[PDB]
Amino acid sequence: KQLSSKFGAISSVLNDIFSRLDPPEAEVQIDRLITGRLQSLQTYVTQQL
Amino acid sequence: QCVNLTTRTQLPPAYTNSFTRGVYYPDKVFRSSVLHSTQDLFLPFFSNVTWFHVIKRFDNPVLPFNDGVYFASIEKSNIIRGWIFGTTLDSKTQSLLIVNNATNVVIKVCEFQFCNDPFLDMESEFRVYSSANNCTFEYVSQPFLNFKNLREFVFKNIDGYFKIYSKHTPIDLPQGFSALEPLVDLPIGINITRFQTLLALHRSGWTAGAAAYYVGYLQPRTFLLKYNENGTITDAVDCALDPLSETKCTLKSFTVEKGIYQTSNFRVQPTESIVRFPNITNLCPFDEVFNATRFASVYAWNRKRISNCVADYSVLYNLAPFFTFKCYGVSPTKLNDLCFTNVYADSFVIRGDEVRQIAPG
Amino acid sequence: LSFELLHAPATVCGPKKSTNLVKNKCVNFNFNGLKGTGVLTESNKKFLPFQQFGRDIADTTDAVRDPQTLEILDITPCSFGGVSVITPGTNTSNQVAVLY
Amino acid sequence: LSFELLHAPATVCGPKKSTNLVKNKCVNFNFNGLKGTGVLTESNKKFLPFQQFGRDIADTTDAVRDPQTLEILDITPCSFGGVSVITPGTNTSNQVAVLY
Ligand SMILES: *[C@@H]1O[C@H](CO)[C@@H](O)[C@H](O)[C@H]1NC(C)=O
Ligand SMILES: *[C@@H]1O[C@H](CO)[C@@H](O)[C@H](O)[C@H]1NC(C)=O
Ligand SMILES: *[C@@H]1O[C@H](CO)[C@@H](O)[C@H](O)[C@H]1NC(C)=O
Ligand SMILES: *[C@@H]1O[C@H](CO)[C@@H](O)[C@H](O)[C@H]1NC(C)=O
Ligand SMILES: *[C@@H]1O[C@H](CO)[C@@H](O)[C@H](O)[C@H]1NC(C)=O
Ligand SMILES: *[C@@H]1O[C@H](CO)[C@@H](O)[C@H](O)[C@H]1NC(C)=O
Ligand SMILES: *[C@@H]1O[C@H](CO)[C@@H](O)[C@H](O)[C@H]1NC(C)=O
Repeated sequence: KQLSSKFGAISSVLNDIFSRLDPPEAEVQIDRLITGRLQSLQTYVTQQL
Repeated sequence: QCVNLTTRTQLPPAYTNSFTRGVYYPDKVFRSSVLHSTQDLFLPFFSNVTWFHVIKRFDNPVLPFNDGVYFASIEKSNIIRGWIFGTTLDSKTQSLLIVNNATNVVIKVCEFQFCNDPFLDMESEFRVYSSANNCTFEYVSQPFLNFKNLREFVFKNIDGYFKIYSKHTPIDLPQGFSALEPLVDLPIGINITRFQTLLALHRSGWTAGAAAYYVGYLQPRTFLLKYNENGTITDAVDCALDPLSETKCTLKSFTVEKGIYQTSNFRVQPTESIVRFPNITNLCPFDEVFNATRFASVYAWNRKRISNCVADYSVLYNLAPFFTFKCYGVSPTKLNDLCFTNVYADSFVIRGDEVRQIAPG
Repeated sequence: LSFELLHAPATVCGPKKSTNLVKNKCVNFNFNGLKGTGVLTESNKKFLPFQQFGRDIADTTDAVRDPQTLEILDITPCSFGGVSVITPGTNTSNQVAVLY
Repeated sequence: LSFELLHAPATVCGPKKSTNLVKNKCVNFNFNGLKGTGVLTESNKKFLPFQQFGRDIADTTDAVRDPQTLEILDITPCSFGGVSVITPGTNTSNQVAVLY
């Protein structure tokens, strides 16, 4: 379910951000989404450990 | 002054292997007893390369390359003299020329006029070009130089930098490892999309000695390189050649222990598009809000809902007949690729002092 | 220009191909402005006429409705996985095995 | 006099190299753009002519050659580290000891 989290971005779909935003802001939104997913996966890894 | 060649004999090019060739220093970093993996244009191992033989066989081919040509040749009596680099090999564009007579090398890039069959010919004849019109570059360096010698050369063009990697060793390609150290860096900063090989003829019509050279293709991939305690490169590992070297690259070690290891994942690459939406019977009348006979004011604009049609955004993004086009919440580059239900076009006239106000918040 | 983008069945697309369905080919596509990569197979789902696209638990598109054809065209039910390498030590030998 | 800004690789630049060097001291040197702090120490290793600056396991500039002088200098950081204080309870006394 964390894949559907917007994480403060315009949309929760990667291809939507890639096709629906200019690259200077598209890279910002992609970086925000991947760091949110990295934080979520770090939390999952800590819980699993 | 150029002389055409008629006695050429037709023969298709041959192919040989690239077992342990094409390795070079990616940068100028000194390391001591560590294994480092880096991304750079590197020749894959066990890749097929083109072999040309000169004997009465004459091999002067023209092939388009962007960058990264690996030139290896077994050499005796200095048959190979010069090289040609450029885009169209004429006076309309700048072309890079390498020459080397019995004294020293000369590196020059110019809009030289190149004939169809340029070559070299005691050597005192120099017939490779006719005139120079638009150039000012000049560079002079020290001379670089049964089969007895093997010469390998790598030419690269990244970020306007012409990197030359050379290595001379005394001796098909022999089975061995030899790291090609860089020789000289040329800050040319032009484009090159063609090359031509120059050969030297012996006069005693004309006779040509036994020579052979190899042409290779450079590909972007990750190589795991080993730097010894004294800084020289000992071995190379391709991370995408075989699963053994894949495990070596993943574990960052040249020796893998016994057991099950995970390196990467298997994926199916896309090949074709099955986009499934039949096109709409009419086109979008974008000229209604652009070529209207009259416009509305900023406080009370005119909204025309444009929907159920096929749009063309090349006149807005690709072409610029208008003063300023800008998109905040949508990509201006991929405007035609998207699919929306309806668009509300607000047409109004604003003075140049307040046109910056049309933005979110 | 204000875009009601990916909130309703879209009708404004410049280039299109309208390719028919194909099996066992997990490749890219673009359905009404939504991009994906997968096979386009059949299903036994009985979709109501007003329904256009379905969604799974992860809010990922798994169904669509194609105008002028009225078919399923399932969204990305294609195979994927990882590859594992099994080999002994380098001192003994160098043979490797590929496992999916 | 006319110039061109952002059109080709640049070679014409003014002199910003501080006109002097440091031996046996850790300073914030600027070697052609990179900024680092360390003591310039003579290195017994042999450096190939094309090499300019080396990197350690930390991917930091631990070795460099001078842009003009052919001599090679190693970058070693000067004295740095944590410091701890050993003291008894405040009710007993107030004498303290410093330890690095
Ligand atoms: C030789 O090169 C050709 C393409 O030029 C390629 O199709 C062929 O597989 C290569 N041979 C080997 C043994 O890889
Ligand atoms: C070799 O070429 C250079 C290029 O300018 C020239 O100056 C030199 O005289 C040449 N040497 C001989 C022996 O012709
Ligand atoms: C002619 O040469 C000058 C100076 O080298 C250069 O700026 C100009 O672009 C050249 N013209 C053409 C058509 O190449
Ligand atoms: C590559 O060469 C072509 C040949 O005319 C030229 O038009 C193009 O500008 C070059 N690319 C770059 C990045 O200069
Ligand atoms: C739409 O597709 C039809 C063919 O089905 C074609 O004739 C027409 O020119 C295309 N353009 C429109 C009307 O969008
Ligand atoms: C209005 O201007 C556009 C762009 O120049 C042109 O294509 C069109 O034919 C003109 N007339 C109308 C009625 O749209
Ligand atoms: C490595 O270099 C040192 C001097 O820098 C030399 O004494 C030593 O012999 C070299 N190693 C080998 C294996 O030759």
